[PDB]
Amino acid sequence: MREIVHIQAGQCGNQIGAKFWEVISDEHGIDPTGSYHGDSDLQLERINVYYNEATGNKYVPRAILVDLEPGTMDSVRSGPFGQIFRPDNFVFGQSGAGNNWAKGHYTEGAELVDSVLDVVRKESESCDCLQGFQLTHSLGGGTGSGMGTLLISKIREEYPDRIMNTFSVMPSPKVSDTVVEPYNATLSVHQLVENTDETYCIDNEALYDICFRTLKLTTPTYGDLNHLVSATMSGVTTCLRFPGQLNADLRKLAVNMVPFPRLHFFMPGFAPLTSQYRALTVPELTQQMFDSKNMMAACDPRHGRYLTVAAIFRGRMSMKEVDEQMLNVQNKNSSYFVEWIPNNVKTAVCDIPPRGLKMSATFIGNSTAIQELFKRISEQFTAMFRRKAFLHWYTGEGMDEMEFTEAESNMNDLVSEYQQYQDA
Amino acid sequence: EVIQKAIEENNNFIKMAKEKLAQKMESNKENREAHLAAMLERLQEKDKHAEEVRKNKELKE
Ligand SMILES: Nc1nc2c(ncn2[C@@H]2O[C@H](COP(=O)(O)OP(=O)(O)O)[C@@H](O)[C@H]2O)c(=O)[nH]1
Ligand SMILES: COc1ccc(-c2[nH]nc3c2-c2cc(OC)c(OC)c(OC)c2CC3)cc1
Ligand SMILES: [Ca+2]
Ligand SMILES: [Mg+2]
Repeated sequence: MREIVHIQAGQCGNQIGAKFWEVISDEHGIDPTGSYHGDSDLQLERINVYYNEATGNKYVPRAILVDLEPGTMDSVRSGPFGQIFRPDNFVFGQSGAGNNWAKGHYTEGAELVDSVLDVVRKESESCDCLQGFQLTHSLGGGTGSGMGTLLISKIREEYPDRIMNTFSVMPSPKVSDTVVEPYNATLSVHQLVENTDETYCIDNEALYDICFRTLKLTTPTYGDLNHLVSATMSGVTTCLRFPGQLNADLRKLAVNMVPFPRLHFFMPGFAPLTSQYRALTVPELTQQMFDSKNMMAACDPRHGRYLTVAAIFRGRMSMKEVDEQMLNVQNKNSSYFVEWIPNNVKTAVCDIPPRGLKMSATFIGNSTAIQELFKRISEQFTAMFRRKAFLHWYTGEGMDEMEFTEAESNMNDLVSEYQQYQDA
Repeated sequence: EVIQKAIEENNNFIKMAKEKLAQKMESNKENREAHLAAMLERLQEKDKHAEEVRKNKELKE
């Protein structure tokens, strides 16, 4: 019956995790108390994938809230749908991880991780058939980045044949907490390459630009950025939450998206970008969602090639028109799909749209231009690490320079692995 | 290995601090009293002199 266990970790993790659950609890008819008050019953067919059944059969998310400080988490639970979350599923330390990967992965996080795996175990033991885990987190902080990849190291150990799937927010100098972010993120990516099956790369650069250039928000807030993420995340997961000709689970998704096991970082895109009264026509949905301006990862798809693509349209619309338009975008732009993976673009449609939009289209691209993101983070990293700058924050927690060059190395390789398939 | 290294280096830092402190207070108490030792012994060759002058003054008759 194919559940996912959702884990949100850190400040960014739990803020984005929080909106995602209100966004889709609205989509499933669940109120802030956990009680279902929807019209359809398609709202309840795949409900079990994200929600456990409850009291007078209310619905609690299958979510685990993780942090090394309580601040964000108190904020979540005193926020809107903060009541729906199982209070036992609030696992938190007190010291924080100081924007420090090592504190999350080796010291502070190490102390807390066992308590989290107790909650993952009780959430997952109550699963007739669990299919995988999805983790939300940033990679530039300490908790979501350092502890989050520790958690994945552990979940992989206890559950080696489940899918591990993350939504990962990349640091960008444009929208930065601290200067050590490329360090934290290079170290997280070394982990993600090994221990996840699929990672959606949400770049904070791109969310800023969409907010500024497109949505016309002069100075965007983190809430404005997480508006775009909770809409993409709702989008990316509608197949798992709603029934269709597609019997969509994490493993089938990974099987068709990932040709080579390391190359599993996806460029999400969304259309329309909203912060609106004419529904977009299908020809625009598909022109927009493939436009670089609607990508969440801040890489130009025309700078690389799509290994694989997965698109979904939400609303009631011409199933033939999306077929036609989808097939048409491939031939206007066949230079940008790989000749050696036949039929590498797959398209689903859902009759139920997101709140407020009558027609929406979400895009998932395994493009070799995602390399730009890692090239970007790698330049920044080297820029500091050549002068060994800010390293004391990490050597103070047991880490050695060697661990750093290995992480620099594994990511420069991943960039080579991506360039070689751009040339084929 | 990493967390037991963070522990080991925090401890060796306390260790060396603890020792550098103790060794300097010992070198200081020594040096200070040597200077007071030296100061008083100076004053006592003055006491011993103040009598070889007074005793010399009896060595007349
Ligand atoms: N998009 C987005 N990014 C965030 C948010 N909060 C923090 N960040 C980013 O996350 C990184 C900092 O990590 P953070 O989640 O604050 O630290 P942690 O609590 O130790 O995991 C920085 O790159 C911030 O730009 C958020 O709500 N939305
Ligand atoms: C590149 O060629 C392919 C891509 C995906 C699949 C597949 N198989 N099973 C599923 C999916 C699948 C597709 C989804 O997008 C269409 C999808 O929505 C995000 C989606 O939701 C997460 C899923 C999950 C259900 C098959 C071929
Ligand atoms: Ca501690
Ligand atoms: Mg922060």
